[PDB]
Amino acid sequence: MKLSKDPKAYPGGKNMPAVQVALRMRKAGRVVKAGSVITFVITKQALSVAERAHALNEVMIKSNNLIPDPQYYLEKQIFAPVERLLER
Amino acid sequence: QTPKSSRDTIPSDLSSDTFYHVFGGNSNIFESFVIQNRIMGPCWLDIKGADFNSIRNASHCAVEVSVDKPQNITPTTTKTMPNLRCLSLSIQTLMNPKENKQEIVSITLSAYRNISLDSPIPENIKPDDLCTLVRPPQSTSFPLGLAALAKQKLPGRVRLFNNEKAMLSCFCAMLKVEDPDVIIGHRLQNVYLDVLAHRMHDLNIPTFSSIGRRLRRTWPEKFGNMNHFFISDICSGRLICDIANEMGQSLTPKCQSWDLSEMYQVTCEKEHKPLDIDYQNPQYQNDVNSMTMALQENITNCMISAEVSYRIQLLTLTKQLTNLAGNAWAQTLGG
Amino acid sequence: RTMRQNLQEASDVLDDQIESFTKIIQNHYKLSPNDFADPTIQSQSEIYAVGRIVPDSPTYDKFLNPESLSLETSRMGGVGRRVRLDLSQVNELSFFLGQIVAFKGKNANGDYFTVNSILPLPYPNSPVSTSQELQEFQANLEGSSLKVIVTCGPYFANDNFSLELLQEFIDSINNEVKPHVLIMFGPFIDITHPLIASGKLPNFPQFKTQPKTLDELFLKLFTPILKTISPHIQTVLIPSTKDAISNHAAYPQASLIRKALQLPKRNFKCMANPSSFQINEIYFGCSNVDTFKDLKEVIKGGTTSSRYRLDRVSEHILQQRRYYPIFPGSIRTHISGADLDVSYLGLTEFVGGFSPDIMIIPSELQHFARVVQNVVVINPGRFIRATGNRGSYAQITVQCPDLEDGKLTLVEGEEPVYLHNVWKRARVDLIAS
Repeated sequence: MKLSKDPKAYPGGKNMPAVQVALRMRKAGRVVKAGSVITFVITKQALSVAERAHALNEVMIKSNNLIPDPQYYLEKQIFAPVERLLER
Repeated sequence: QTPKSSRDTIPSDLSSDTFYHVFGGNSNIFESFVIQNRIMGPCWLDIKGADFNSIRNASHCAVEVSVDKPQNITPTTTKTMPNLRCLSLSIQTLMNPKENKQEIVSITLSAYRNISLDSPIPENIKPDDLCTLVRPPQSTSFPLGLAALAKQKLPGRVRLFNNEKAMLSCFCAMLKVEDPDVIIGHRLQNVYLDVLAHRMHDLNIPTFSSIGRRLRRTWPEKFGNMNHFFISDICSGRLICDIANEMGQSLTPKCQSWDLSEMYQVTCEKEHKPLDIDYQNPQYQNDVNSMTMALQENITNCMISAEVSYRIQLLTLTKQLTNLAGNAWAQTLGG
Repeated sequence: RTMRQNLQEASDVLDDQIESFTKIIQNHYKLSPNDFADPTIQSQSEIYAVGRIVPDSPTYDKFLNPESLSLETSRMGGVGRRVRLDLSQVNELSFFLGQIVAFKGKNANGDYFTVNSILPLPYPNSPVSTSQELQEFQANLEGSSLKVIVTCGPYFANDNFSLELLQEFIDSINNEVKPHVLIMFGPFIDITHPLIASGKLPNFPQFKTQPKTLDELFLKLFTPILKTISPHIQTVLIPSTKDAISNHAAYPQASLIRKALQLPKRNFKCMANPSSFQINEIYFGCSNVDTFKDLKEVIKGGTTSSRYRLDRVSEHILQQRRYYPIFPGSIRTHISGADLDVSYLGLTEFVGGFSPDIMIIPSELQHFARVVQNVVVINPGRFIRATGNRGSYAQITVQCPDLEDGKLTLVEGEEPVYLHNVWKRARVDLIAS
């Protein structure tokens, strides 16, 4: 997800997972500005979808204890496209 | 040409007690010349009474002649044509946030000097010359080792320049010395020729006229919709063959976005993964490898544009359409 | 007209807004159409552009900022494409969603339109009158000044159905003030009234037969009371979209049917919402949607921020040449809202392109009466407050026209006409109800 603007100026950044990830890296110390491409994975633990989003490299590291959230990927990523694919 | 009031035309609704309409008052001169002498697109012309001593330092062309009356020029029946000097342009830009100005960082020029339309062009023709000019996107200096690493990795010549201005001066000089007949590129017409022309304007490039074949020492007064007319007039002499314009799009209905990689895949059945080069990134001022990869992407874009131009038969199809309609070749290519 | 909404027709109206404002700008600033180009595509020459203010994302936060706006172009201008705005080079401005604007700018890299300067839409021409008409009005007034009273709903409190304050006001206007005209805005029986909303409507001991519908409640509660208004006082009834008596809940709103309200013909006139009308020479512009509360600005610059909000909003209304320029319409979350019928936004434009001499836009905000761009803008406030305390109403007294006193300005031309100067001649009082 590409950031059109600064994450701190995004309207409703609490709903965009990419904005949450970018702000997490900002608070961590790493720099991120407009145009930066945020690669993330929705993870499993109520927390919001954006709150559970973490950067891709963080999820790869097994010792971090992070896995793709089934519900989200089975509903919004797999269920959503097929229903238009097999509508008729 | 009249001694006085040459720019004043007769309105069709001219008041008179003997006539009540006038046709042809606002005739265009090219239209009159083409209509009267029955010229049908590019063809051989027999020209009698050519004055070889009248024209002094008026063009970038090798031979300069003139005629006193258009009736001295008649079209011939020869079907063959000379080989065309084609030049492929790939332009890499940089978005300046301060003034919101689009700035040129590099050019790759690929030369095809014997492109013959009488015979099919072969697949994967190689250029007779390949050169790339670059300027530093951030500082006045490049990352160290750029010249040797470019010699060791990149095909063709690579020339380094300290700033943009000398870089476009060298571009203009190379265009003059090459003297190509057709300029090849992707989305040149309404993006990259605009960027190029206005960067030549902003940096006050004195040899800017070399993008066409006429020699002008100064820009038009109103340079600064008329922009399209001004650039098309400046470029006159070198046909602009754009593969993604309306003409190029009409020959490739099987594309959807007409991006350079998509056109490459659709027309040549080859895959190229596009790199999103952003020169605003600070890494391009100290990382030589990133700069070399960006230049390689520019170069491969240039040859991909040239190859897609040859494959879809843009030049030959536009030519034939021009001979069939009787208009100018440039109008068919860019209209 | 029925309750139909067509996306193509609404889009046609929204396009026509931009086209008409483009032609108006070209005429006012004497600019050729070749000077105007498409701002959504990259150009390296500075161009003129006209469009609508919209959020840069269709799903946008309730609060906008100067870094999150776009310009929507017309069908001919930019094939309907929307371009982000770069306003870093503009220090002073005030925008709102649905405003039509004119820009001198430059789209260099394709993703941002940089505004270098603003092209303020010119203020509409004021109405004019001939000498003969002004002398006829002079004779009509018999020397004395013109008195017009304006009241706005709600007329009874939230916890009862008492119109005792209304009866007091009617007696006052009948026997002391004695105005020429009285303009009453809705809502009369507001349908968002919590007792009406919850069905908590009690038996009324003062009615022989209880009402069975809100319409009969109006006929039994208001119409006796309104009938006591003196017949020498012509009164104007202007609805609101929340009026229960109206069967047209969309703005622009058709006028009430006077016969259905059982009000006598002698001095009762029902006018549409909005409506523009003349009282003697005076041009009235009346709209019953709270533009002042609804229009939320994005602002940069100390100069504009130091200005009163009300003057800025009134100048916006004048420039947009339409009484409710915000879009999309405001919403009350579902309970009520603007209820804009976008297909007929033509009817809410200034009639004939003239800027009304006095513009009345009632608001839930505090009552105010102000002169902005030589136009008197009046908000008389609500007649009665929620708790039942005294509200307010506005009295407009205008000096009788006189060609000799000089306060009317002659307009040069072969045919002599005179600009009304109401702001020079009108005194507006906001009186506790």
